[PDB]
Amino acid sequence: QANLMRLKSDLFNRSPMYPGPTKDDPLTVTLGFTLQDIVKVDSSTNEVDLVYYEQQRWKLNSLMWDPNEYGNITDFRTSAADIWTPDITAYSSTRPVQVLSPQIAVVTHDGSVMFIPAQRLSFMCDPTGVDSEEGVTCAVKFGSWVYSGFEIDLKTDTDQVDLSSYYASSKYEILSATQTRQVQHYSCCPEPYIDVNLVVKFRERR
Amino acid sequence: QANLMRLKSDLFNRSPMYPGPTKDDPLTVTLGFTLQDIVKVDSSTNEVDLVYYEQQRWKLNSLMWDPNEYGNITDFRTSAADIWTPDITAYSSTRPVQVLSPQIAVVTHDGSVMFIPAQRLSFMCDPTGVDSEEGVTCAVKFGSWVYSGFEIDLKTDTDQVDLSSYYASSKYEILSATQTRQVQHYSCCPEPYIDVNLVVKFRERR
Amino acid sequence: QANLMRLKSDLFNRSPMYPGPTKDDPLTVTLGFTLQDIVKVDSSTNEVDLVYYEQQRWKLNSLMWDPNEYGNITDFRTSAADIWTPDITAYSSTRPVQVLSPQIAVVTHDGSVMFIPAQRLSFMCDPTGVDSEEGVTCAVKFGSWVYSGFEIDLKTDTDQVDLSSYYASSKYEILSATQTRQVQHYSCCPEPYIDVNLVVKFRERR
Amino acid sequence: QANLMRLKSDLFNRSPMYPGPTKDDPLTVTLGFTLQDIVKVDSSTNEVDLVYYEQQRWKLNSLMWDPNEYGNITDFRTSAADIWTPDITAYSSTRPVQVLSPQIAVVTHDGSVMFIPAQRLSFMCDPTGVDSEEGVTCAVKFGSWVYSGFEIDLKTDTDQVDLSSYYASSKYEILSATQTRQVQHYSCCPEPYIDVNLVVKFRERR
Amino acid sequence: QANLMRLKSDLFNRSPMYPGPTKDDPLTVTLGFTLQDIVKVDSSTNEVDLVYYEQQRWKLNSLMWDPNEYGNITDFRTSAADIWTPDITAYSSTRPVQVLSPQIAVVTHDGSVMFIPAQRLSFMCDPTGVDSEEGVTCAVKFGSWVYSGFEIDLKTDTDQVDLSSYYASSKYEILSATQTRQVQHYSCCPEPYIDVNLVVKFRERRAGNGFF
Ligand SMILES: *[C@@H]1O[C@H](CO)[C@@H](O)[C@H](O)[C@H]1NC(C)=O
Ligand SMILES: *[C@@H]1O[C@H](CO)[C@@H](O)[C@H](O)[C@H]1NC(C)=O
Ligand SMILES: *[C@@H]1O[C@H](CO)[C@@H](O)[C@H](O)[C@H]1NC(C)=O
Ligand SMILES: *[C@@H]1O[C@H](CO)[C@@H](O)[C@H](O)[C@H]1NC(C)=O
Ligand SMILES: *[C@@H]1O[C@H](CO)[C@@H](O)[C@H](O)[C@H]1NC(C)=O
Ligand SMILES: CN1CCC[C@H]1c1cccnc1
Ligand SMILES: CN1CCC[C@H]1c1cccnc1
Ligand SMILES: CN1CCC[C@H]1c1cccnc1
Ligand SMILES: CN1CCC[C@H]1c1cccnc1
Ligand SMILES: CN1CCC[C@H]1c1cccnc1
Repeated sequence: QANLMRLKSDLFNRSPMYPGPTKDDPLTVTLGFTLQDIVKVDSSTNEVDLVYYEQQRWKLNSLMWDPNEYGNITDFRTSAADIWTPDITAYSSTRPVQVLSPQIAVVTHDGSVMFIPAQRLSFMCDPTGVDSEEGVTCAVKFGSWVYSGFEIDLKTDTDQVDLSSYYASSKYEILSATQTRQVQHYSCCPEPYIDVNLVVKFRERR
Repeated sequence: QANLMRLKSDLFNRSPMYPGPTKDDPLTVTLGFTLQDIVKVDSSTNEVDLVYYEQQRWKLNSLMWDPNEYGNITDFRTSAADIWTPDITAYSSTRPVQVLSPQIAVVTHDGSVMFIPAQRLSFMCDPTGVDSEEGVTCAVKFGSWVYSGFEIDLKTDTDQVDLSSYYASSKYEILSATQTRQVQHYSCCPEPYIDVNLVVKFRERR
Repeated sequence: QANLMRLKSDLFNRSPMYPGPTKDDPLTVTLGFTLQDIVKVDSSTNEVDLVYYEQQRWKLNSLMWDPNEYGNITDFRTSAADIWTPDITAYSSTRPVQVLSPQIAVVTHDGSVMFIPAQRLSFMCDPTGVDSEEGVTCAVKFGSWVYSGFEIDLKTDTDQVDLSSYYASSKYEILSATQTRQVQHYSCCPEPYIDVNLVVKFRERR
Repeated sequence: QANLMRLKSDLFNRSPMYPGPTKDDPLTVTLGFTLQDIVKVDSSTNEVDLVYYEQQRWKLNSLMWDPNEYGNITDFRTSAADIWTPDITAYSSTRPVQVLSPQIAVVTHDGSVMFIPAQRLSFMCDPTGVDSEEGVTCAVKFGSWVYSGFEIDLKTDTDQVDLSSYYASSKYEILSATQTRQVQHYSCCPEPYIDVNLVVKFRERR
Repeated sequence: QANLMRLKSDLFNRSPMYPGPTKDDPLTVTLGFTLQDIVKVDSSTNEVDLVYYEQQRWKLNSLMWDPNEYGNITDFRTSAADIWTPDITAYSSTRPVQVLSPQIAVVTHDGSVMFIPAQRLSFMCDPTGVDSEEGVTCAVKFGSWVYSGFEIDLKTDTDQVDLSSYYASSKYEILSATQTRQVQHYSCCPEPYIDVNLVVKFRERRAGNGFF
């Protein structure tokens, strides 16, 4: 307990908080999705509800320490409010995202952070034809709302969404699910913004 | 990180917070809407639900800095709680607005701020006839709740609402969408209040 | 900005906050309602939903200043959390009131405050007969929850509810709407409590 | 204002906050219910919704003062966050309780506190037969969640629930309503725990 | 009041807060469920809603005191925000858990804590066949979201869920309910994570219907 308390005090109580990335100190966030359930479709509003968890990974020099100086501590858990976290946002949500897991991240001695929020999302999706053999395809982009590609870049480790925890008795079966880096431009701003496009093809289970 | 931390400390930790505009130091806020979806209509209550984002821009002398003195930083992202923001309010809402994006603004060295909240709004609108060829027209005014035209003026850069991100598979198609500065008077107060009137004509998609 | 910052610091950062009215220092709050919409009726639960705004006015000696000493500032806007506000409560609500406007008040140099919260209220009301020519009458009392008439008195400037912003395409039309001071007694307490009784007669629009 | 400010500063800013009752310093809380409305019954889930207010009374030596020393102040209103309040909990709720009144208590010079929260509660209740002459009976226990009878005792002043403000046009009429102290054990804990059992018999209004 | 105020000040205002368990100082949390009601089933979304309370118990050396030095105080109630609490999470929830009881724990002089949150949970469960005699079986895992088995272990005192407070007029009757420690692995992480698997068999309360 003593060494960890000392480590946390040194990382968090001495300097001002990390002010986020800049054009001079850009950051790459690795994203990956684990899809748990397509919980419902609303054919009267063209909204669909997903439950998933989103693995986020990034690295900051300001979170580095030498384990020798702190009783061989190589990592620790801490409230996400203690650290900067990326503002990864769904671009076609129709309701605020609901948080289904504790807001706690794991920080490692090399300055790397792992944060894996479980979420329920309602997003824009037309489910007409979901009861057919061909099913339907829907898509939602996830990216920083406020940081361009000059401050936050994104990547995935694989373009295949993890389906190994998908609910076996869901009303919907997944035909395919991919997660792919894209570049986009917006009216507000001349700079490219980066997103990961989650594309899910599904149909009613036989 | 170092120069930005120094800049933020200088802008925010030395003076009291900006106390908002006054008759002596008035402020002009530029508004623009990007309409993403008419998500639903409730013909039993005459309420309609929109998802959009609202670009807000204003300029304060108290947020100016010389980039030379701060490692050539020309802008930065910061929590909207760190700065004053205008109290732009829908005048015919029937529920609290739901926030769909992070509360983070971009501040630029000339003292200009850009803040772009994504919102879901339920407002007063009679959808009778939406299933016809002619469709229906609805309107909602956005403006300061508490500041008259002597403290906050509004403008738009264009009268045309941005429809380039409108959801292509929405239940409703947009026939027209405009955003227009207006002056209004209220029983409480002799002074003019300024709003931007969002006027949307829509119908059920064919 | 400078003079206002100085004024706010002098009013709020020197003394403890105003502790509310007392039997020795009683307060009169002026109330007035502006009815915007009867949004829905639920005939299965006898609940009706109103959207309105409630103009509240009171005066404190502790909020007085001389404009000469503060750059001719005669009024200012400030967060309602900076000041004491009266605990005006609907007596037959069935849900928490939903807040539809920013929590910001206007303070004037004579010590007077104006605070105008927009609200959506569900309250107890039997709508049986609303679809007839005669319509139905409903009523809800607004008053302090915790302060008797010895600490908070209420008045209205007029007994006529302001209907000039009533939604023209509402499902319901207003036949009459009055706001009237009353005295009431409760089992807990021997002292009179004051309320303003909002009485609305309405029917389904032709 | 001056004397009250001084009294509040002396009661609240000098000592640490009251840490709650103990086996050495136990407390008796007096409870009483005022039933306003049975708002709805859900026969598909066996949940019923009540609106009531709950009068709570207790006495602390640490809230005593001599009125002579404080300009003859015999009582005052204060935010419930300034004081300890008992953790009175419904034992068969199905949703979080909704708060319908301001969180403000009245403290009197003898150290007694009166706090009267208005609440909407959904609780477990089978309404089958409510449309008959005999009606149905339902019950819910209210008590401390965490303090045994050695720290918190409860009493009522009467076993009759106050029905004098019951909504006259409710869908349901009340045949009887009682509030009765009970002692229980729970598997977690060896000590007796005290509750007040609210028993309501009702039927659909003729 | 005086001795307790002194005890709380000594436990909470002198050191930094307990930073949670570590591989060097692991912690075992005991869990047990008391099922109060299956409030509803949604056959169109395969979601079911439970109301229960979850007894959590753990022990920290940093919460120990000598009762002799504090007026013979052997335990006290305190806000759960004053102490570290384990991040026990349902693994197949479809909505945020709703809290139905005050967030207050009981701390005892040996450093043991008891915290018993009442909760309403919506979780993934197919109720097809609930209206039959055999009923349906559903399951939900509860465990730390972020701590592996090297930092947080779990146990139960019994594998039988407490059903003695189950609502007698519920729409659903419980046939059986068990709570069992399990080990699981996740894609993110090589380390084992521990959960307690809550398995409930239930059916509609129907006529005065027999269990065969
Ligand atoms: C940490 O690692 C060093 C180097 O191997 C070892 O000698 C020491 O015993 C360890 N210290 C602790 C506190 O585990
Ligand atoms: C700012 O720009 C100048 C060149 O235009 C460069 O020499 C200087 O090093 C820059 N400052 C920093 C901190 O990078
Ligand atoms: C206040 O009003 C007086 C009288 O007109 C004027 O001379 C003075 O300049 C004003 N003060 C400021 C700070 O504008
Ligand atoms: C309090 O009451 C005493 C007794 O009559 C009186 O003499 C004193 O002036 C009072 N003080 C105030 C502030 O009312
Ligand atoms: C504490 O315990 C001792 C031993 O039983 C007893 O004599 C004393 O009165 C107790 N109470 C205190 C210290 O308040
Ligand atoms: C890329 N974002 C999404 C839409 C607007 C844009 C943006 C840019 C800067 C600050 N806020 C929002
Ligand atoms: C312009 N607002 C709209 C209606 C009330 C008015 C207002 C004015 C001052 C303070 N609050 C609200
Ligand atoms: C006037 N209110 C309505 C009924 C209870 C009463 C009251 C009085 C004092 C403190 N809280 C509530
Ligand atoms: C008396 N309560 C009701 C059920 C559990 C119990 C309890 C006791 C101590 C801390 N939390 C809950
Ligand atoms: C065991 N957890 C649940 C799924 C991912 C994993 C995890 C690990 C670290 C931080 N958050 C979540």
